[PDB]
Amino acid sequence: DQICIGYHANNSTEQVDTIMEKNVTVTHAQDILEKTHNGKLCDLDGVKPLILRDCSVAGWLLGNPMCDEFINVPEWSYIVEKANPANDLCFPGNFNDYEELKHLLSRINHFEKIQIIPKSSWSDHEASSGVSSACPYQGSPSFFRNVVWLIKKNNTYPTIKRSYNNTNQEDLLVLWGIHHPNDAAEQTRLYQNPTTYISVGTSTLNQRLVPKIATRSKVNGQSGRMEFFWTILKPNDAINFESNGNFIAPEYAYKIVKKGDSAIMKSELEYGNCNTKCQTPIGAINSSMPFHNIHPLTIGECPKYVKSNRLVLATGLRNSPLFGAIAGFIEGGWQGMVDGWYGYHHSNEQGSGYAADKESTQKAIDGVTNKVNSIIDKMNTQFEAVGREFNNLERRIENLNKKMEDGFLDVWTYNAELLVLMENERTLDFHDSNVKNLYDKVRLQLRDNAKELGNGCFEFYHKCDNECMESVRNGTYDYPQYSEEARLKRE
Amino acid sequence: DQICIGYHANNSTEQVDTIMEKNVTVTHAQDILEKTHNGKLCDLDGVKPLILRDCSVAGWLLGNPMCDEFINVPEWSYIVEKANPANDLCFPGNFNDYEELKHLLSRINHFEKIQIIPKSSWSDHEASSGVSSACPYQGSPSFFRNVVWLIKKNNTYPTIKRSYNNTNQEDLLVLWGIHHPNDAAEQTRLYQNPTTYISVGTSTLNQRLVPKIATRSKVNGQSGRMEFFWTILKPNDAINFESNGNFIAPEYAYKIVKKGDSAIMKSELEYGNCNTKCQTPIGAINSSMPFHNIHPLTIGECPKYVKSNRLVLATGLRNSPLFGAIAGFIEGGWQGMVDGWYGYHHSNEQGSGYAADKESTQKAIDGVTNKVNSIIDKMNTQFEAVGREFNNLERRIENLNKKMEDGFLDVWTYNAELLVLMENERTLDFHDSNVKNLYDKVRLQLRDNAKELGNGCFEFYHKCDNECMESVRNGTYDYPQYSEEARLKRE
Amino acid sequence: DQICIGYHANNSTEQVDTIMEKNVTVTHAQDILEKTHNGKLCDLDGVKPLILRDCSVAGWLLGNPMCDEFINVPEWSYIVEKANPANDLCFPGNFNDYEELKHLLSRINHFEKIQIIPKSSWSDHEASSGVSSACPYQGSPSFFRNVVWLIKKNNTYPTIKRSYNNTNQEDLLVLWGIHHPNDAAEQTRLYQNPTTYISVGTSTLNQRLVPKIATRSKVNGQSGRMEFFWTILKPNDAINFESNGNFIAPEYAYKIVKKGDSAIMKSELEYGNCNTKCQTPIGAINSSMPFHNIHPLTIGECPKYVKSNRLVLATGLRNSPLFGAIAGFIEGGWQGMVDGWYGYHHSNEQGSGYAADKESTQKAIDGVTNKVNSIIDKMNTQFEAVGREFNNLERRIENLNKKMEDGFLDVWTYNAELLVLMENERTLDFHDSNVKNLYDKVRLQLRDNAKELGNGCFEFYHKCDNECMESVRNGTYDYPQYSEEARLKRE
Ligand SMILES: *[C@@H]1O[C@H](CO)[C@@H](O[C@@H]2O[C@H](CO)[C@@H](O)[C@H](O)[C@H]2NC(C)=O)[C@H](O)[C@H]1NC(C)=O
Ligand SMILES: *[C@@H]1O[C@H](CO)[C@@H](O[C@@H]2O[C@H](CO)[C@@H](O)[C@H](O)[C@H]2NC(C)=O)[C@H](O)[C@H]1NC(C)=O
Ligand SMILES: *[C@@H]1O[C@H](CO)[C@@H](O[C@@H]2O[C@H](CO)[C@@H](O)[C@H](O)[C@H]2NC(C)=O)[C@H](O)[C@H]1NC(C)=O
Ligand SMILES: *[C@@H]1O[C@H](CO)[C@@H](O[C@@H]2O[C@H](CO)[C@@H](O)[C@H](O)[C@H]2NC(C)=O)[C@H](O)[C@H]1NC(C)=O
Ligand SMILES: *[C@@H]1O[C@H](CO)[C@@H](O[C@@H]2O[C@H](CO)[C@@H](O)[C@H](O)[C@H]2NC(C)=O)[C@H](O)[C@H]1NC(C)=O
Ligand SMILES: *[C@@H]1O[C@H](CO)[C@@H](O[C@@H]2O[C@H](CO)[C@@H](O)[C@H](O)[C@H]2NC(C)=O)[C@H](O)[C@H]1NC(C)=O
Ligand SMILES: *[C@@H]1O[C@H](CO)[C@@H](O)[C@H](O)[C@H]1NC(C)=O
Ligand SMILES: *[C@@H]1O[C@H](CO)[C@@H](O)[C@H](O)[C@H]1NC(C)=O
Ligand SMILES: *[C@@H]1O[C@H](CO)[C@@H](O)[C@H](O)[C@H]1NC(C)=O
Ligand SMILES: *[C@@H]1O[C@H](CO)[C@@H](O)[C@H](O)[C@H]1NC(C)=O
Ligand SMILES: *[C@@H]1O[C@H](CO)[C@@H](O)[C@H](O)[C@H]1NC(C)=O
Ligand SMILES: *[C@@H]1O[C@H](CO)[C@@H](O)[C@H](O)[C@H]1NC(C)=O
Ligand SMILES: *[C@@H]1O[C@H](CO)[C@@H](O)[C@H](O)[C@H]1NC(C)=O
Ligand SMILES: *[C@@H]1O[C@H](CO)[C@@H](O)[C@H](O)[C@H]1NC(C)=O
Ligand SMILES: *[C@@H]1O[C@H](CO)[C@@H](O)[C@H](O)[C@H]1NC(C)=O
Ligand SMILES: [Mg+2]
Ligand SMILES: [Mg+2]
Ligand SMILES: [Mg+2]
Ligand SMILES: [Mg+2]
Ligand SMILES: [Mg+2]
Ligand SMILES: [Mg+2]
Ligand SMILES: [Mg+2]
Ligand SMILES: [Mg+2]
Ligand SMILES: [Mg+2]
Ligand SMILES: [Mg+2]
Ligand SMILES: [Mg+2]
Ligand SMILES: [Mg+2]
Repeated sequence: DQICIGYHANNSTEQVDTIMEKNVTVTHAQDILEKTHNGKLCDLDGVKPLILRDCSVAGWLLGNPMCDEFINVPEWSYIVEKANPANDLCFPGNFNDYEELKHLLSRINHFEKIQIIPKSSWSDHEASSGVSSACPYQGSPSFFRNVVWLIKKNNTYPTIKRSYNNTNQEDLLVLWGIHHPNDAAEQTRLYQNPTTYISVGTSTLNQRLVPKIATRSKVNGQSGRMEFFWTILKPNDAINFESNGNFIAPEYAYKIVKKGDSAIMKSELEYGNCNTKCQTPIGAINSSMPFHNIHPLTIGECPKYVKSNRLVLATGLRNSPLFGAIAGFIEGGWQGMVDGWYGYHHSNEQGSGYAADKESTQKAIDGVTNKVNSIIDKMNTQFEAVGREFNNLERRIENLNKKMEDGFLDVWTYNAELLVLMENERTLDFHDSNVKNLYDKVRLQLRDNAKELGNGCFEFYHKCDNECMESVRNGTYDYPQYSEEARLKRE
Repeated sequence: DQICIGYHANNSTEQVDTIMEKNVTVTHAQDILEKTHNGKLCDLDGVKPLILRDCSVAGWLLGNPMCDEFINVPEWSYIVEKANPANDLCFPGNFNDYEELKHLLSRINHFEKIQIIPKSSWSDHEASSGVSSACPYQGSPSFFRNVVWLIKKNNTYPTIKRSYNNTNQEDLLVLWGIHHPNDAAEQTRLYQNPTTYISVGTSTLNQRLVPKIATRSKVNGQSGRMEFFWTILKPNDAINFESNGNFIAPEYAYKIVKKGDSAIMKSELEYGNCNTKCQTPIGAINSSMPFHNIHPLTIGECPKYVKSNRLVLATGLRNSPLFGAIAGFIEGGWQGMVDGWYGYHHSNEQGSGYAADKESTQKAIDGVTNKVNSIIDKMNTQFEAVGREFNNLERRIENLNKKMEDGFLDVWTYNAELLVLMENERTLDFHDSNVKNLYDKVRLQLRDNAKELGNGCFEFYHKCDNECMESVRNGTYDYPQYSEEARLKRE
Repeated sequence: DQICIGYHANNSTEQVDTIMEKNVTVTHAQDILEKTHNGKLCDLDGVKPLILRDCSVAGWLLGNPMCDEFINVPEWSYIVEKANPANDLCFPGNFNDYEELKHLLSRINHFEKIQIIPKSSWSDHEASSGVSSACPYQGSPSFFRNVVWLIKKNNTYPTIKRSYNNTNQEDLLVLWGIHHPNDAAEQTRLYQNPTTYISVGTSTLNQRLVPKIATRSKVNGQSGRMEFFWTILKPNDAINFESNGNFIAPEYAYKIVKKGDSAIMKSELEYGNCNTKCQTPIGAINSSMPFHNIHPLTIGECPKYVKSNRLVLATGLRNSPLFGAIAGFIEGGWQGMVDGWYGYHHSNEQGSGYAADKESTQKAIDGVTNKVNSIIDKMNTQFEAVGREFNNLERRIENLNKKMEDGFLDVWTYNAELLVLMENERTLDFHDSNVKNLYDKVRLQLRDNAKELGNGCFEFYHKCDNECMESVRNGTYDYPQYSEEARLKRE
């Protein structure tokens, strides 16, 4: 008759890592790292993204004629611009403070376009003749639809004095522009005044623009240039224009009607016809994992991003092919014990089999489950990367922003990886200790009533029925009832 | 007669956390996290803060007339500005490079105001008539006291040529300004020259300002604007002004007399009449704790800021209501053992009581104390947040600065929390191991002379007096003297 | 006859630290921290650094006459500028966007200087008379060699219209400048036109400069100023100048011929005549260590920089002068056991000596080696600091960049230090556990055949020859063959 202490083994191949050993096979693991994505741009929680397919943000906001998909645009979840989209400023020039505007856009989900200075209301000043072949609409020359290019009416340009005063209670995005022509010939040909200005004044704005007349290498067919400016107008303020030439004038403005906090993603992808709660520039994520490795930029309810390739937690114990039990004086595990992690095996005149010591198994699974939840949550708060854009003379800042974004990504990846390494090692030792404590509980019930074999087994000197066995498993073993019989069986 | 191994228990309710178990009760803990603050603005190490109550920094430095608390200002420890203080630039306009000046101010504890270009010395140029109702002093119109608004004297404005050359050996903060009027009417009404300039030139400064004359939505009663500029003048340099109108001229300048490295705090609080060595925008800290959770911005000798809500270290052991002793084969602790952490209990014909195994207790308290000091100090060097201000077109930078400040705050909070979790678990196992080692020391002195009971106790076969007991506690137990008697008592 | 379990000890003094104990002596350690440097500026992987000894980058690029070491400059590995180098802009002025250009330079290893607008080709416009004593060449007045100071030819300055169109397929760095004179006298004395401009236009550039004529405190003998500008010209674009005075004109430009990604180091050092694979501003590094503490800025294949003063890993075990063996029931180590870490000592009628239990020793050294490699590599990816420069009105950004660089340096130093502390403690406990497991393997072979002494030793009841000893070391010990003899020897 003999009773044995041992542990669970199965046909698992799941491997884990520790500081001291790589590729150790465990009966049970738990992967915590999402590695796949649908590779599609999807609606975010129903709400469809504004995919400015070939248009740029500038070509959307000024109303490039090739951008007639976006003249009136529904509330979007996130915006998707290409890398080098074709339909940018079609008439050459620059957009002032472009990046700080894109930044404003990251925190806006709805514009309502409204007419503020109607095209007609220019009675002097021909306002239907500012038109260029650089900006063709269906074959014939055109211009940025939300702005009007004023030129001389009957060889005269009376100094303009106009004013708009914000209502709606919303904030209003207004845009305007100045023309830098190619030479004094065109200066007088178009506005006739040899030297002109534009004065824009709100409560917080005081500018005086003046056209830089110069010959320039022509791009897109044009040697002139168009400088554009923007501003946010408070719910009850006046914008107050004045100018005697070269004035590009606002016709339409944007109401900022809902500030719902989104992003501008750079992706070459097209819309994908899906919903998801988590989007990345290269695909969407459907996952309960606490971590992913898909892409640093996300939007939605998302896993924490880390740079690992595998992130697997041990939960079970070292699976047979620090303390003294597992793969120790107990050489291997019991394929035959399925109902628990640690337990007993008995042999006697009647029976032979396995009984898992539950409630020791159960204490183990509570500790492991707590461990895992504590890992999933202790990193609840990791660095979330955001997209920030910089122009060609902000290279220092852009580099600093890069080094910063990346330093945090590296730090959190180290943290996650090393936490999982250290806790895999502690978890395997925890199983080792639970098995050793069970063996040291069985030994000390039997003392001289059985021979301690050395391999986790106790050979009984007296004979031990299934009820005597179960008394040992119970922890209620009457040593004196077998004192006598065992004593005798000693020689 | 029986001797028992066991450990200390008390009536503590202090709880701690580990990775695997939450809310475990220990005989002794040590909280390391400050959670309270006096909620007052106090003198920092005696030195009283400059609380610009309703004034803004700009309204202090240019000398708004409503800011006549700060015309001559004593050395301050730290400065306290409100959020939207009423007494800013009372005559509308803007302050050039405002934030970079506030940044300079963060590293300055004393200004000495000195007159450099006295009001009188304008002999042409009426210098007592630049005055506005926008800036009222006690009912009647006034102006920024440290600067003088020059207007035409007898329908003439001779081009100004003035020069100041720094002495004192200190650095000097000089301020000036230009007026942008509302129309050409007021341009000639005040300076009479239809078109004017200001040229400011030091060794490192070469500027040409020109008034932007334009009609603007009037705020504070004024449709004109006042642009202000500043500069630091080296101890032996010349500032060298020239202008034919619209010149706001420096009368008083600041000597930077002591650069003692402080901050500008944003708080709505009023002075509190206290001293302290650590100040936050929402209250002061009196604490020996290594960490606090009061506020990220501090000044002084301060605890490290973390975002935790509780941060408690285990020092004692699991308190009764991995190795095999505590809450193991030894079911509970001894309320009756007060003089140590681990020890013995004996029963015999004479006595019954507890004796703490000191020097095992003492090795434990040295290890725990070292552990704690190493925790307190290994985080000696955490990220210290500073206040940085940005205007409405630096939103990208401000956001980057936010994400950065916060990423470090999150990383150090994770570090502290997880360090305390891991070391609480190791500390409890350390107590478990000390108890098991004591039991394995007592067993191996007695071998067959006593029956190993299973519950931390040894039932003696031979009889054992208080001196035999103390020989076992000592570690000097003569097995052969009782060989015989015990052998016999075996059956 | 007696067999004993024990462990290795030597005459090592190497100390390590753990969370609970400082200055513990181990048989074997491994320092992982480089602490020395040759204190020299060396060729980086053969490629010699451009050491602009007394010249500044500006004085190199515009061609200060005192900078005639750098008129034609070989491909460099890294650049070395002093702190306040004497030969900067010798004629006073400023260099526009200086820092963003230095930033461009950090990613460039070769310029090829080429003439684009030859000095002769000015036929009107005296182009050999722009010369100043501020910029002396060998006693007599001179000027920036790569740029030409055009002045009036025969009391006339016909408006300049020039154009260069990039070829070579490379990117081209072009430089130019404007003169701000001291008064209208010198304005007409030099260019004769009372009011002048410069218009620079590429595809992406549209500027109109205008000389600010003002009297200024003269430095270096000059009261005038020279503002310089730069730009990168795309491989097929036109730069297109026009101006009627005050024009400093490009003669030579730079081809960006190889973009090999380097740095600009600030050091007062001179070239040192050496090669190395790792350079710091204060010296070079020759080291296999994974970490160094020399300086944060490095270039090459370099160790990770941390701020520690010592970073030593335990590999061996606690060296004699948690589990129950080392410095426990086994009081000390065996100077006499050299061939392994753990082993046996035997005494009998024939022999007396030591036998290391190899393959237990070997399992230990595999685990320790893996531990160390995992430490060396898990921090493969640490923050690499880069040098970034800022001017006197970028103090906020510079401070943010400082706090950021430093926060990462502090975080990685904490990580390394605490990892080494925790793993030193685990490594010593790992040795403790290996010794205890060996003792618990020997005990359980012998059970009653030997008396368990208490000090790691087993006193045999039966007699045990070198072959019986080796059967115990083997793990193949026949208990029944000595059952009888030992039984008898019990009394
Ligand atoms: C234009 O902005 C002005 C302020 O410049 C607004 O003036 C207010 O108008 C309402 C009546 O419509 C009055 O109750 C307030 O007394 C006015 N405030 C001030 C300071 O005068 C005006 O409402 C705005 N008008 C439009 C069409 O936007
Ligand atoms: C502990 O284990 C034993 C049996 O494995 C249970 O003890 C009783 O044993 C006596 C004689 O040994 C029998 O007459 C009883 O019928 C057994 N009772 C039962 C309910 O099995 C004992 O109950 C176990 N303890 C617990 C809590 O289950
Ligand atoms: C004004 O700045 C000038 C330099 O522009 C200073 O000139 C020095 O004056 C002292 C005598 O007072 C002489 O010893 C030095 O030779 C002068 N240096 C130079 C370069 O000329 C002058 O001290 C300053 N004066 C004031 C009142 O501040
Ligand atoms: C170790 O413990 C014992 C007593 O608990 C001390 O040993 C001596 O015991 C003998 C007989 O057992 C007595 O005659 C002595 O008087 C005891 N001496 C003393 C000073 O108590 C022994 O001294 C203890 N060792 C130490 C260092 O205190
Ligand atoms: C100057 O830049 C122009 C474009 O402004 C280049 O023009 C091209 O020249 C080649 C022939 O030399 C032609 O094959 C292309 O058709 C031209 N492109 C265009 C848009 O016209 C020109 O090569 C450049 N010339 C120099 C000397 O750099
Ligand atoms: C295990 O250790 C023993 C000896 O230390 C080796 O066993 C044999 O012992 C018998 C009698 O005890 C001798 O007749 C043999 O000559 C021994 N054989 C050898 C090769 O030494 C035994 O071989 C050892 N096991 C291994 C794998 O080396
Ligand atoms: C196991 O071995 C090495 C790491 O030690 C690795 O190349 C390998 O991929 C790991 N196992 C499998 C099945 O990939
Ligand atoms: C203005 O237009 C009318 C016809 O509409 C014409 O009579 C007149 O001559 C024009 N004025 C000028 C300066 O050309
Ligand atoms: C994606 O997860 C969501 C649960 O939010 C659910 O719509 C769906 O079952 C998952 N898709 C697949 C293929 O499992
Ligand atoms: C103990 O239980 C939970 C955490 O498990 C928490 O809500 C509770 O506050 C903790 N105990 C006390 C006394 O607050
Ligand atoms: C200047 O003032 C005097 C009186 O002080 C007067 O005689 C003279 O006419 C004034 N000059 C002008 C242009 O008004
Ligand atoms: C605050 O701590 C300081 C010691 O620096 C001391 O003035 C004072 O005793 C403490 N205040 C209270 C209420 O304990
Ligand atoms: C050992 O003691 C302290 C740290 O506990 C330190 O001053 C000392 O330098 C360490 N040892 C040596 C040999 O330096
Ligand atoms: C131009 O130079 C020639 C001599 O080279 C001279 O005849 C002529 O007078 C000069 N023109 C002027 C305006 O000085
Ligand atoms: C420096 O290390 C390199 C190996 O890359 C080698 O040239 C040399 O042996 C080392 N120098 C010294 C003094 O050891
Ligand atoms: Mg088993
Ligand atoms: Mg198994
Ligand atoms: Mg696009
Ligand atoms: Mg066994
Ligand atoms: Mg107890
Ligand atoms: Mg207790
Ligand atoms: Mg205030
Ligand atoms: Mg017991
Ligand atoms: Mg030893
Ligand atoms: Mg040793
Ligand atoms: Mg130098
Ligand atoms: Mg022993």
